[PDB]
Amino acid sequence: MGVVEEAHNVKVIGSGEATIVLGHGFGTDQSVWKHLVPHLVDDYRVVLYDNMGAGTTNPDYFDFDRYSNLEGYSFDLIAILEDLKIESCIFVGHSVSAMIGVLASLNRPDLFSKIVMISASPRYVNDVDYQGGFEQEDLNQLFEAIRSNYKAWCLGFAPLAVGGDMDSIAVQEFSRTLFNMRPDIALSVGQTIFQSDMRQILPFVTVPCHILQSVKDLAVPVVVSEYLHANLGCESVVEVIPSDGHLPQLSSPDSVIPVILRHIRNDI
Repeated sequence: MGVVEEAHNVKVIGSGEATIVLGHGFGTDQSVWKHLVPHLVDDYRVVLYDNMGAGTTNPDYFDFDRYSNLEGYSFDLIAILEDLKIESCIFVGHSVSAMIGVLASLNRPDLFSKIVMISASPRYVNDVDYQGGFEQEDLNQLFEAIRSNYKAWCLGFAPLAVGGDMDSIAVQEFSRTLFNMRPDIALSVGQTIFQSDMRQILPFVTVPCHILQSVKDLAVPVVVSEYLHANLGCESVVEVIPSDGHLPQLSSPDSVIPVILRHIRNDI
């Protein structure tokens, strides 16, 4: 394939035009979708890709200036869609990829028929009129642990993000992909994500959004899903899943995959 697609480990499964594009969150890669993809390929052409800076990507390609804001990732997404000649897709975005897809849709609404968000937030930091789940001091605390001992940080962070028991296979897999990131890139990307603020742009969104999350997610209070629904300019729906974890499609597929599929396959 072309350099852009190779650099993002792009996979295209199937032919035709009905197309779904799946974007992953911080610390993981396209493998996060391993329990969803089997249920899509009979009906849709499926496109997987990795975000620049994931451990599966070449660190020489990580441009710190380009990726200092989420727009860099949104332009990567649009580039891939253009290179593949995709004229319309359903975009499924996990965590930060939800907002990356939203930003892409503001520049190129024509490329997206709908967005399905899994574990999305427009803002992680609290203020006097907004609950995001983190005080700035909590985030200050986390930037420090990455610098001193990256391995320790990964082993402590993975259980909190994934939930469930700490020696579950899912926690181990995430700790592995998380540790595969170069520490300086993990820190830079972490800062960019946790300090982002997409709240102000939500009213400009026009592509319909399906807002899905676990009822227990350390990074996404349930009120965030309500905030998204109330402030997005587009038609939207919310479904909070009786699941635990920030990567619930990976760690609780039996309860989570059916929900995601219903929102992919059915329109508002």
